[PDB]
Amino acid sequence: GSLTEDGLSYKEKFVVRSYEVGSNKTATVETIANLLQEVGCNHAQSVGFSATTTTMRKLHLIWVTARMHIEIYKYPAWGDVVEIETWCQSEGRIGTRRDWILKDSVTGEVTGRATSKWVMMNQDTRRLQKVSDDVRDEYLVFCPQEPRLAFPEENNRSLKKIPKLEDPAQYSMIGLKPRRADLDMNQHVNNVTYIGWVLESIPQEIVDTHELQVITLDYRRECQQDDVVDSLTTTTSNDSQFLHLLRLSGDGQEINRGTTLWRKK
Amino acid sequence: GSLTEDGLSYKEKFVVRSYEVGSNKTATVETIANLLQEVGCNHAQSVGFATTTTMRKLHLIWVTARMHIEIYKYPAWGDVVEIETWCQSEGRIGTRRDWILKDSVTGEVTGRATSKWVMMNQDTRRLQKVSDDVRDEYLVFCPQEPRLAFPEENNRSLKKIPKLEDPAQYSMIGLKPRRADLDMNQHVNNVTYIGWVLESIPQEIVDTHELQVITLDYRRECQQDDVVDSLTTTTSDSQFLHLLRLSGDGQEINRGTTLWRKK
Ligand SMILES: Cc1cccc(NC(=O)[C@@H]2CCCN2)n1
Ligand SMILES: Cc1cccc(NC(=O)[C@@H]2CCCN2)n1
Repeated sequence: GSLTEDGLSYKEKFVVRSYEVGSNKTATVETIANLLQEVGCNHAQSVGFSATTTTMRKLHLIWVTARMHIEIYKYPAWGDVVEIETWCQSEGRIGTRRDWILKDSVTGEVTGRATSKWVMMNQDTRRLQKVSDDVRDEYLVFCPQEPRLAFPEENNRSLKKIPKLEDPAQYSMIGLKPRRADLDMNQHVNNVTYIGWVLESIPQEIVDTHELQVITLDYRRECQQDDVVDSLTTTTSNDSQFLHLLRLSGDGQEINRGTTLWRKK
Repeated sequence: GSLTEDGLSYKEKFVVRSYEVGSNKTATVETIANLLQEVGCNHAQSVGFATTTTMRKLHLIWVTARMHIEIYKYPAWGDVVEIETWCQSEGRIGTRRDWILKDSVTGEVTGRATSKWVMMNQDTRRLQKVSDDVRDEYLVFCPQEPRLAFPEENNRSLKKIPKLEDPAQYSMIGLKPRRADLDMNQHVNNVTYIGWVLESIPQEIVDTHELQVITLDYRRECQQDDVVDSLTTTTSDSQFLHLLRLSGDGQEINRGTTLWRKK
């Protein structure tokens, strides 16, 4: 792991582990999501962070994921080396954006890519707020000035509006509770757990015969350690499209909504 | 990762990750358990393999019967941990795999583990003893003299574990494995059972104590569509008796003990 020559992006190589792969002997989307999270943490640390700025720590402010979009072309196999390059960019007063590029270390080809939108939030009240000018100047020195997008395209699927799943759902997984392994160092539910929960309502036959190509997730609320979640899915469509919804088992309070795209093996 | 000079043990270094640590910014016991599992896989791959030639022919696999882990120091986020692992034959009973955990900077032993594996027909799940034809093909990869991570006589790794009596002091019910809890063969990962056992331990004990020892006896395998109940009772430092059983019929899948020290 190290910053590039300009110090405006970070790269890191990972060797895929035995417990990180699924039935096809290739990394699961949750292993990929964990690796993107790890390379992002190492980028923040290499440029002197802990990724709250000095003004953010004084004002009790944190960065929270509002959207996560992951597109995979090839899943690295058990024992393969994957190289991930990551960088951040300012999106004015709306918040920050973090992008990733996944490459096979042997061939050098792009085997995946991801984009995420982060919004500023008061750690205590959970009220979102626009990025002030004092905060923007502290993280602009670590971002490229010209726009560098993992999903540049004229009409990329990373900025598409996601509708709300209508009851009844076609498929469902009820009673999902996070355990201690699902909590981070700050005792909050890890963002990768929501991905695993969304995919729990997808039938095992679809998983066994299709590969996950795209996943877009919109985060609306955070799930607590003592909260129970219901995962809901409906087919919207070789390819297979699904609409997803995560809500609290009790009151039905929405925590997440998303879409997945799968292709035939 | 590489075998040692004699080719009778394997070493590998790991840099502790952000998502691998708990609230005290040190690796969880499940991260340690996953790393031991990974170094064991890499040892088997480096010597030409889990199943052997005459084991695939007879549909036979190795299954964990017991896991015993003792931790002195939990590696912190960003630290390098070196793990050395080796196997040994235990006659016709089965195989044993041992591990030594060391801080890569200080060279100090910060943990150690031992596990007992029994032979089983993959299809019928019947145990049966080890034959001499399989013993000879794995003896060339094991030290001949006994090399034990837990040498001391009358140690915590070979102690009989009793069955938890109802009612349990603490409990966590309705535990279901997800796809992330399944390995490449769609079986529940043995590290998930550790996480499930520790779910019935109260959060106050976790927040004020550190896990020093964990011993687990595996009796039955949990299926993907099975639901588990985790039960705990204080037997005492803090000692606990544990039991994992199926939520329905109450069929025992695991039993164990944990030991915790005040921070
Ligand atoms: C965008 C996003 C992601 C995750 C959590 C949240 N928000 C909250 O947890 C609470 C709900 C009321 C407002 N803030 N927002
Ligand atoms: C020692 C051990 C560990 C894990 C599973 C099993 N055995 C079984 O799954 C079943 C139970 C009775 C027939 N074999 N044994």
